[PDB]
Amino acid sequence: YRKDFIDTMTRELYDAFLHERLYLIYMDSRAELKRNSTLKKKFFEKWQAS
Amino acid sequence: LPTVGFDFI
Amino acid sequence: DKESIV
Amino acid sequence: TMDTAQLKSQIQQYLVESGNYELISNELKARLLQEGWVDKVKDLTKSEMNINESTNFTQILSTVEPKALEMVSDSTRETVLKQIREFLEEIVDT
Amino acid sequence: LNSELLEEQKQEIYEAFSLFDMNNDGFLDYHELKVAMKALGFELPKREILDLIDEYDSEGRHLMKYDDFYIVMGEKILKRDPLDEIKRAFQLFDDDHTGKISIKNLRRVAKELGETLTDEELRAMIEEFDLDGDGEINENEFIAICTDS
Ligand SMILES: [Ca+2]
Ligand SMILES: [Ca+2]
Repeated sequence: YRKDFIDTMTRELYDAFLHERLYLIYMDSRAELKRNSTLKKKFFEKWQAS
Repeated sequence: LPTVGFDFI
Repeated sequence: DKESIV
Repeated sequence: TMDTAQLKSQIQQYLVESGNYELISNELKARLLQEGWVDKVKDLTKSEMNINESTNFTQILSTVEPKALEMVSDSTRETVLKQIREFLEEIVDT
Repeated sequence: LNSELLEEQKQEIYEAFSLFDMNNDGFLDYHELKVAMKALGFELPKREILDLIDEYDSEGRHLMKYDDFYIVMGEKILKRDPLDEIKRAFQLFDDDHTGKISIKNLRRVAKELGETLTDEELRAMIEEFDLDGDGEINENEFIAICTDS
């Protein structure tokens, strides 16, 4: 059934597009945390030692 | 061109 | 099965 | 003749070569930005990376996607699904 | 370059790269490279990134190896504006955006870093540099702490 094949592929393709969006946002946010953790840790320790 | 995040296959 | 694309 | 793996590999090669990969990807990220989806997902992802970042991953994404799937506006989801199906209808034979 | 960078900064580079080296093969493609640099506080235009990859891309793979990443980021970290980092840090402490670092803020940061510190020790950290006597640290006071050298 061509329509069953197309509907399934449409659903799997949609999942992929969305998973990719999530993947990139996940990568983006993850960079933000490391950068934020690095800054806070640096300046906290600097503070705790002043 | 498609990123690894694209899990179609 | 037997499906054909382009 | 053609098995599922071949068919899907062929569907994706054509999706990218036809340029429809970028058109759909772009349309989607534009619709998702319009409805503030990214920011909620950013907070969700950032909130879920917490309480404890356990830095070997990604078990967590499996939990975030479901609500994120539901969190997509019906307008965006239906619109994008319509584009995808349109591309497939043009490419599948018989 | 080895002497110029602090032990803290060398680790910062190593961790940024490792976090996004998904294959664990010592290489980053464009996407992985973009966020790895963002992890070090560098947001570069797409064109500028392609130039960086291409400048060191011997193979034609369009990948960056760690040893080039280390040199490249190392130079950039030495060019960091000291005051901008401090102000950015302040905003991270002041997540509630009250314009001042409360004890709640400092305690929240202390928990994230897994610091074992008594409330009194935290209260003291504020008292020692609280110039207004408002029990909280504003931006200028925060800078004063970090600029002492
Ligand atoms: Ca890699
Ligand atoms: Ca004060």
